[PDB]
Amino acid sequence: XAXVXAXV
Amino acid sequence: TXPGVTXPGV
DNA sequence: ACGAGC
DNA sequence: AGCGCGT
Ligand SMILES: *C(=O)c1cnc2ccccc2n1
Ligand SMILES: *C(=O)c1cnc2ccccc2n1
Ligand SMILES: [Cl-]
Ligand SMILES: [Mg+2]
Repeated sequence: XAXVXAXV
Repeated sequence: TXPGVTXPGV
């Protein structure tokens, strides 16, 4: 859930 | 949600 | 370097 | 109760 690189 | 931003639900 | 969403 | 990742 975090979008630091995927934001899923 | 999603699993995925499961379902809603399951 | 990071946890979101009925 | 129920789970996914890439720059
Ligand atoms: C969002 O909180 C989140 C948490 N853990 C994960 C593990 C693997 C892929 C995606 C994920 N997303
Ligand atoms: C994005 O592609 C990505 C990949 N690896 C990570 C590791 C730790 C924190 C954030 C990250 N983001
Ligand atoms: Cl599933
Ligand atoms: Mg499953």
